[PDB]
Amino acid sequence: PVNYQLTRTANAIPEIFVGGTFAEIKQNLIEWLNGQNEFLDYDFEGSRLNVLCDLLAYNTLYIQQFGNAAVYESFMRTANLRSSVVQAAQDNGYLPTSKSAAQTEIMLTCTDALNRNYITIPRGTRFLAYAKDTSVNPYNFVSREDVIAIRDKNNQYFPRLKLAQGRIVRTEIIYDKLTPIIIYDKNIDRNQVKLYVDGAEWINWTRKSMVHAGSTSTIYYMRETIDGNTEFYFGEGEISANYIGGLKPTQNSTIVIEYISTNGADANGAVGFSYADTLTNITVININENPNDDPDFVGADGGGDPEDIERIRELGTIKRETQQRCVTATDYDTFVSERFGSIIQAVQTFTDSTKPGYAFIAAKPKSGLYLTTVQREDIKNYLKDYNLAPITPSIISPNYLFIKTNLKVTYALNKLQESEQWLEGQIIDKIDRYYTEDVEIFNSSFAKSKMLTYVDDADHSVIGSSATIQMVREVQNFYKTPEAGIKYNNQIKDRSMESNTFSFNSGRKVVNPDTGLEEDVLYDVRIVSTDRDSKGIGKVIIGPFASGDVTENENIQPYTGNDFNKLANSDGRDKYYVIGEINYPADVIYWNIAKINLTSEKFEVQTIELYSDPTDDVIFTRDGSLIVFENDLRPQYLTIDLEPISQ
Amino acid sequence: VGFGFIAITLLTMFINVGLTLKHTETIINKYKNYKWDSGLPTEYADRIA
Amino acid sequence: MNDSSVIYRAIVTSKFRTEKMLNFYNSIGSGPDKNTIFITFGRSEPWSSNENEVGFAPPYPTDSVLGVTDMWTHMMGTVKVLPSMLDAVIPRRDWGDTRYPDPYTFRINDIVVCNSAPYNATESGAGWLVYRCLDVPDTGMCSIASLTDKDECLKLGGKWTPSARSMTPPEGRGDAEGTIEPGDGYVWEYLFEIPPDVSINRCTNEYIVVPWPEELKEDPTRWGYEDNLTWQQDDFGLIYRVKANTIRFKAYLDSVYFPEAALPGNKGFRQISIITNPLEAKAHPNDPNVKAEKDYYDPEDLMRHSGEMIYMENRPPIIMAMDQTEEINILFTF
Repeated sequence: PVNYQLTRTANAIPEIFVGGTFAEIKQNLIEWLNGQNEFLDYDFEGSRLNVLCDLLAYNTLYIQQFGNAAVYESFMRTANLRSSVVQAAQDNGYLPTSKSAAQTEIMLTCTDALNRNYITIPRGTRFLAYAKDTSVNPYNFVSREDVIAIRDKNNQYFPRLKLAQGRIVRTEIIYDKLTPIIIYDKNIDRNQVKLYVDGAEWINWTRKSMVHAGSTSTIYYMRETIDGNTEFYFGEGEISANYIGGLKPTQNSTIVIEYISTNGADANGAVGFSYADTLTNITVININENPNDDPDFVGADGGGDPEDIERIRELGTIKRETQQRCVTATDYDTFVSERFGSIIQAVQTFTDSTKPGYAFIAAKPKSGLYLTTVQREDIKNYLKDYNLAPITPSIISPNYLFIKTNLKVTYALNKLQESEQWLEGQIIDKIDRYYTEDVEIFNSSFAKSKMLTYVDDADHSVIGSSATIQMVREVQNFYKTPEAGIKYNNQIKDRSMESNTFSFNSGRKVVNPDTGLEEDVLYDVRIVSTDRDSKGIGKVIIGPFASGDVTENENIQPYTGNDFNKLANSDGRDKYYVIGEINYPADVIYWNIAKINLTSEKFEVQTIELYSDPTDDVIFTRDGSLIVFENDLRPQYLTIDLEPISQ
Repeated sequence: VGFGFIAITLLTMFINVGLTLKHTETIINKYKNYKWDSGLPTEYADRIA
Repeated sequence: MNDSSVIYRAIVTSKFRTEKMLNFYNSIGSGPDKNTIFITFGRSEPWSSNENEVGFAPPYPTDSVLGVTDMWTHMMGTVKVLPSMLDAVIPRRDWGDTRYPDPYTFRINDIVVCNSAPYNATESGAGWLVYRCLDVPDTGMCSIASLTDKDECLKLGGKWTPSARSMTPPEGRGDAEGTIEPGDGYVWEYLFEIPPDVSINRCTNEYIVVPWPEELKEDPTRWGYEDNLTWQQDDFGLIYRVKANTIRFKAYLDSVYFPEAALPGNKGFRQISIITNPLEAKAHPNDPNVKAEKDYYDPEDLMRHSGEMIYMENRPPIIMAMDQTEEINILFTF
């Protein structure tokens, strides 16, 4: 820096601990043993009084680890060995989500023979789901909560509910007050637990679904006691509450714990569900709609497995900055996290200045792309209870920039074993592992060279690799684009930004053979961003047109020339219409088809890709827009060539 | 997380003037002076060379 | 505060010390707004058992009203300080006198006087011409204050004792624009005029007078301008260029104005203050009130503790016998 007083240091283990390399210990002991003290009178020997020095140095280098390790795992940031880490994270009010279970919301169409109104659908209601990898075997599902239905018009019910993965288990115990009640099994999401004490309720403390202002006692506690087996216990209370604390049981009670077995994260597949329902006259009519909400759906979400060590720490210390409340942008990031986490990979919450209130939250699920709903409304509620009262949280989701690879790994036929396929898929996750590690998160770029070094790491036989690249960014509403929106953040390499597909309708009738007629739904269109010019300029065009439908007037006169503005391949009769700006140096796209004044009904479905290729090799990011590649959901752009070599 | 947060600047000089003003030394010297009243001297001293 | 991230630098320069002084004198005048000044005289009480002697000293006064109140108890009479009597001064270094330690020399920026005396007299129809100051020391021979030496180290360091004498330090009125450099080095920059009449009157063995602006701007050629093209640069006035930065006023205490008090034995014990803007007796208390414009008010008629006391001093005996006037010089840097 400038002024030397700013040097300080980061977290630094002082020279007091550190610990021996051996022979340096031999050096310091000899100087302390021979010198300053004795000037040997030793009766052993010339060599023995020497030799015996390191015989007690191995005693030091030993006791300088066995007993010196404690201070390493005593603190947090410097500790290793999970157990100490976790156990020291609860006094920061965290807990590390030992495992997780899949969750969806399905709407059952069923009906009853009794026709009775207000049919119920109790807690368990065992379902089973393949969570498809191919077909064979189910897992399990349980609704776990309540709901209700209503009969309307025709006699049917829509008892839409939500469901967790595992089954349930209930172990009742007599409280001895000397007996640290626990579980022992490798399971039991702490997110969803009940734990009645002989009456009901006992909403505990560490995790609220309500927060039930006041309500005093009846809380309990859940921590760790290392070992993987969760600890339950109760406060210091008396209730002869006395003043403040947990109600405590009284010396003998039936304590009924019920948890969810949570088979594991293997269940992310979801898709087809079956009733498996035996209760009463409910028919279980099926027509089960797994995703009746909104756009594209991955199946279930969550599934957990225990959090890694490098995760906990970062979330362990930051929760001292908060106390069980979110007033700050960095707080929502910690509240959208292992509490509600495993359903969200990254957040970066922010507040827009033009629109007060309304804390905006970008989130990417591990399932990829969009959170759908009711997994969003769920994130909504869990915040607003701990939130800053007037402002309402909202989930916008980030603005996704994917990339189109088209890479070729060029292996050698000699050294393979499983040959193609298995390697075709082995290259997938390695690429996928690159995203998840480096560029999955915000503000981070990626370099295709770094993707290729994980590509070349596939197994052995793959030698060399290479790719073209295109940055794909898909518009939502289309037809317009927002005001000064739709920006790559990178240099666009003009003569790029190529269309997608589109289509047309109308165009009079144009009857065809066979049946009566058609709507002339063929003859598509597509957009091209043309050239650069004196500074930015460059315009853009909507696409190929034959004749007829448009409003020409004086303001259109469709043309860019036979110059660049490359041509779509069809009959198509050219006559490209000018539409919008696209300033190159500061990356901006602008369309507003209303310039040429067509009808939106003449266009097919919106949400069209555009995908210009980048100028520079490395692709940057800003303004809360991720670059993350997820294959399994959208295969549409990934293409790889295995073209081999025979030696 | 819900508020606009704009930054603006203010500057405070704190000019320290008012040091010194120490009045330095004050000096006065008496006079024997001459009015037309005058009257008898007692002897004389100096008065020319 | 301390050790802030941002660190700023502020000179306050010199001129503020002077310009602030000018505003003081710029209203001494006559009227309701012009806050005239009054000096004042002292105590009759023997003040102690050891009173007349060299050792020991009056007790240090106190700014508290408990000390403000005892003056008006122990005070007799107040001479007034006119606007004309107060004057701004400079240490008056002069070349050629043997009495003061260093005859010529006068390192770097210093004020000289000559033509004031037997030794320095030259070209005298003008009396004291000489407030001119030295622009540059002469060539080499400066061994300055530290180790280094050469015409360099004035910049990284202190002041030059040139070690060489000066000769013909008289000078003309000056060169056009920039001023004369008669001898070897010792360039001289001519600073105003100082006619003889004001000299013998308002100068002294120590210091010297500089005119205020509103005089010179009013009248060149008495104090002798129109030689200076740099005048029209920044209006007349120049108390700044001299870097006057100090003000003294004086007062004549004549035992005639205070015939009481001045009797065979008056001991005039300490206490000699200053004050501002007093008021008249008022006759009976209910009335309007007037600013006090008449010289040598008696202690009574002043509305005890009228105005605010701006200064304090204790000089243990003085004398104050009849027919011996008393001249008080007090010097402030404001």
